[PDB]
Amino acid sequence: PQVTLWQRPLVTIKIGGQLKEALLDTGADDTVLEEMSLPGRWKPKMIGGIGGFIKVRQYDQILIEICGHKAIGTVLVGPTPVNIIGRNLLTQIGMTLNFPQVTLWQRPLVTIKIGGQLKEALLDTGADDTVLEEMSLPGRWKPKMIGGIGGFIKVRQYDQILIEICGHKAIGTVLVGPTPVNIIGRNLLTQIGATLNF
Amino acid sequence: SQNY
Repeated sequence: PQVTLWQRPLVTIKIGGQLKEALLDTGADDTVLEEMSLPGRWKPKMIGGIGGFIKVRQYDQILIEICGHKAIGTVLVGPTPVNIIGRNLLTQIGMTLNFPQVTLWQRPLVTIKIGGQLKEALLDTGADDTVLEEMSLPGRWKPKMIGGIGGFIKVRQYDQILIEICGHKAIGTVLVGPTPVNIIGRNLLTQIGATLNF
Repeated sequence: SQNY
């Protein structure tokens, strides 16, 4: 199945005998699920993201069914605002990003040009918006807060910003702030015709 | 908000 990114790429997953909805997240190295009941032992762990860090319980060798496709791997359970399926599992179900096909064994990084500057960014299907690390940008902006795994961060919102992503031009909103990594969200991914295929 |  092929999926466009005009909407959040949600899928049905079965794990620990329970059915849930989760977000296919190319920007996530791992899989993190909201609090739930899982059998066996786990290991304390801290993961980072926008907003900061959160403590999670690490379950290894867990069987998970993502839209019918079976996979076994590590699942983190903690105070995440959204269930997300990270690359550790996306690779198991043959997930690829197309916009130029890209597998997910490595972070899907791209070169972008914005504000006359060159940078590297992460193609993030789990992000609604595009968020870049502090940088010099022309024009006016408006205060705005966005949430993430570790909480929220204050960012500067710039509209109608021209950005080139691996040669492809797009114009849209770009948020600049305390993000741990530059991420290209769905607002821009749709413009470069990005699709998820598995 | 949000972005993951």
